[PDB]
Amino acid sequence: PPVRLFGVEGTYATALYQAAAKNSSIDAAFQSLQKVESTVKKNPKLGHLLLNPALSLKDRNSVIDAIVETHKNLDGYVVNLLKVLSENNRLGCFEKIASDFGVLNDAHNGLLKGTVTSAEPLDPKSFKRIEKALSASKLVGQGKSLKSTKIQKLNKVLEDS
Amino acid sequence: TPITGKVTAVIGAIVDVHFEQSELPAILNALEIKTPQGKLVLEVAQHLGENTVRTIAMDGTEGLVRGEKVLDTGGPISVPVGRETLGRIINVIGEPIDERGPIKSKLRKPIHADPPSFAEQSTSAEILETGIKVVDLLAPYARGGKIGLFGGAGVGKTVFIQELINNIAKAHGGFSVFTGVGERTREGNDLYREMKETGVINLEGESKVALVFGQMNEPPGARARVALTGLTIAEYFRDEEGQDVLLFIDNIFRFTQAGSEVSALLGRIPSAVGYQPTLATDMGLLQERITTTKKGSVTSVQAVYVPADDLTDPAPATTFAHLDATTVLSRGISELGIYPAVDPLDSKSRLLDAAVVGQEHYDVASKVQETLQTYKSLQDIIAILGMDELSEQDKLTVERARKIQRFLSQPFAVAEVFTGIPGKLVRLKDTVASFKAVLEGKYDNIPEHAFYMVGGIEDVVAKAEKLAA
Amino acid sequence: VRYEASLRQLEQRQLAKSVISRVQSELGNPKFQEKVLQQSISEIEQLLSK
Amino acid sequence: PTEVSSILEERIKGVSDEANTGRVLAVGDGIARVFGLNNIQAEELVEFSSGVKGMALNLEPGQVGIVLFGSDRLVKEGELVKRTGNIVDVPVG
Amino acid sequence: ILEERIKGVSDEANTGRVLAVGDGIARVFGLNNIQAEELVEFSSGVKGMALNLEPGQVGIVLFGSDRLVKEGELVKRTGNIVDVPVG
Ligand SMILES: Nc1ncnc2c1ncn2[C@@H]1O[C@H](COP(=O)(O)OP(=O)(O)NP(=O)(O)O)[C@@H](O)[C@H]1O
Repeated sequence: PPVRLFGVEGTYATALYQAAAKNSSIDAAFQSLQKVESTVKKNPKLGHLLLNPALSLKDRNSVIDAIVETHKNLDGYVVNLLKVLSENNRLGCFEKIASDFGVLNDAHNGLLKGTVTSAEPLDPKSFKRIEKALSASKLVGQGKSLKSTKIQKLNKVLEDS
Repeated sequence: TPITGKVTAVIGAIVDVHFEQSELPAILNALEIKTPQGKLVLEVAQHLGENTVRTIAMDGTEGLVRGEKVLDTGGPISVPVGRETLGRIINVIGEPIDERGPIKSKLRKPIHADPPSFAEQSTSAEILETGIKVVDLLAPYARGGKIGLFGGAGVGKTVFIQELINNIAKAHGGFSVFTGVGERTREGNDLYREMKETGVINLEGESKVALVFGQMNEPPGARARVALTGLTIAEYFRDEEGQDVLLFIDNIFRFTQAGSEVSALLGRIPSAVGYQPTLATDMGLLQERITTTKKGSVTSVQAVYVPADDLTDPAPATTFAHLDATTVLSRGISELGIYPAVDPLDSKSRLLDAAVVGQEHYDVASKVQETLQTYKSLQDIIAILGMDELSEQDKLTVERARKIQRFLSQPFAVAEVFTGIPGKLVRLKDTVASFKAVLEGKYDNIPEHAFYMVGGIEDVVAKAEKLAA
Repeated sequence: VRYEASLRQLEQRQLAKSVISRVQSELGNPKFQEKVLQQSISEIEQLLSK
Repeated sequence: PTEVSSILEERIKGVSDEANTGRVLAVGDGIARVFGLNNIQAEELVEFSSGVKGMALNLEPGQVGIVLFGSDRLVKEGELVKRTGNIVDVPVG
Repeated sequence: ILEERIKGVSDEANTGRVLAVGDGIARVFGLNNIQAEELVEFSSGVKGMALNLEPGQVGIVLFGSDRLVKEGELVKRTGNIVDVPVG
């Protein structure tokens, strides 16, 4: 897909997207990737045991296989993601692989970017011109607390003259 | 409310701080970490990306622990300015270190501020008599100008500066700002004794000077900065209170040396001789601030150190172009026991011009230099063949140059504990006449020794009569 | 001429500072006319480019 | 001549009427790394939101490398950066 | 909470472990409460010193032969900054 996403560190999630895009296997991969991060960050248990430069090749593979058999959504192609990072010493940056998977689904089936204040709506219609015009009018009236760009430009012009 | 970061990394004088949300402290801002001691200051050097900044500590980083809470103070380092700081000894972080309570000024100013603009520039060609023969005669200093003393270790930049403070600073009236950068604390302790005794500093009275000290024991951040503190103080006295300020820095080298000390840890590819790649512009920002402007005169003497006695080292090479009079100390010349150990041939000033010093002083100068330059050209033949192989005209020039050379030496009052002879101050009109007479050979019949380490031409005829007995 | 030019320049600088202070104070006095004009300007600009 | 301050205020009245890019990644030592500015020329001029101008010299794959014409205290991470659309140039004559 | 006891790889490590050692330095993992310039003792009683502290690892300078250290070794804090008997 034309998304770039770096080229060395960002290629971890893009590599498995090619095999997961067959027979409708992209939907189940979103909810399974979130369970790996959540049970390691806010668990204090398997984080300190895996981030160290000890263990072994066989010990890292057995720990991933035992966790995945009792957790939600890990019986398809999810087991293969953890194995690749165990042997190549890449288990320390698990948040980077899960973050770069979600950006693929939201770029080819939705909008992104921003506008002003907080976030925009991020519609999944078609073209960006017909989406942004119909969403700007509906989000300006509803909410919009406004808590300056025009004032700053006027002041600068008068001090330079 | 308060903006607090977390210590992510410590490497030497560098600390990396992570900030929770959006609003990252600006570059150059002060940060504070509370110690059991008092507090540690930090200066935001750069944004590393991802809500992390990298700072330079203004003090030691011993005992810092990863994860530590760091308070943003929302401004550059501040220093007390104005009349309140006169006769107070100050920090790099603009604090009282003279065990004498708060410096109760009205304003605190950032140490970082842009150099005076081009429209704001202001020139003039007024001599500043020093009483020093070599200078007076050869490379005249200028009132409100930028003077610099170059020399390697132990040639005498410090003692020379103390002779200038001696003469000018007493009969000056206006305000002085002395700044000890990377020198001996002994020296700074001595200078604080020295002032209370001449009465420049009067603890119970008024005071004409101010003291700022980031000495050679300090970490490189402290020393990379303490001069900017001095400067800010002077800049107030110049621009706000429209004053004639005498501004002595010693040693300004120690600012650029500190810059390199931290530079690699700041992640920079080094440059020639292993200097920070920014060495020129980091000096331009600082040097371009020490200046006379349309709002106030500043005369400044700076002590320049010269690494490894190499003048072409990239620190002093780059300095020169910032000065108005440059006066160099040769090691060799001091090993001749000639003091001040100036280089009569390497010292320069914009003020040695007939339009300023006048045709005679102009010409007594040139002719003195030709004489010395000739002696220099022959140094080789005399080294191998000696004197007997020189012609007649050559032979004379040498005996004359060797006299001029010894005559350029002068006893200094401050250096008395090294000569023994009570120091002398010759005047400008005095010096020129004296040398002119010698260059008209009106003294040829006097033993070379008479010219050594005495005042004006009268002292020569004295010592020669003394010895001819 | 230098004194006349300096006076004119000081007066213009003083007037500009007083105008800047008034403009900032008016925006902080909840202006209903500024909020309504900001929404109408955005809609007009997007329709001329599409 | 007859209220010279009134002539400067009337001529600088209506100017801002048609002004509706990259974000800064890191900034230090006259340099700013910048994510975005996709249409930018090698050696093109850019204004930072803060005012200070700069020049693009390293158009790398992920990011752009900018030398600044100013000080940098005024540039912060995330601050919006803007295309000029011009290569550095001078008045002549 | 269910993945804590299901691992079984001794999840009770409080100290640090050598990640790599060479050329008179040793990069230790952990030691989170360590402070800069504090002393450290290694499995074979060889004293090091905490040079730089990065996210992830602590650079430690060995006061001795490298031979006396191994990648993997357990490293203890002293709580003392480098210090001597005096008096
Ligand atoms: N004018 C002088 N008369 C007599 N002795 C001098 C003179 N200048 C320097 N010396 C001698 O040289 C020594 C070094 O002089 P000093 O003023 O400390 O030079 P310095 O070059 O500033 N040294 P440093 O600051 O350590 O790099 C002193 O102890 C003096 O004895």
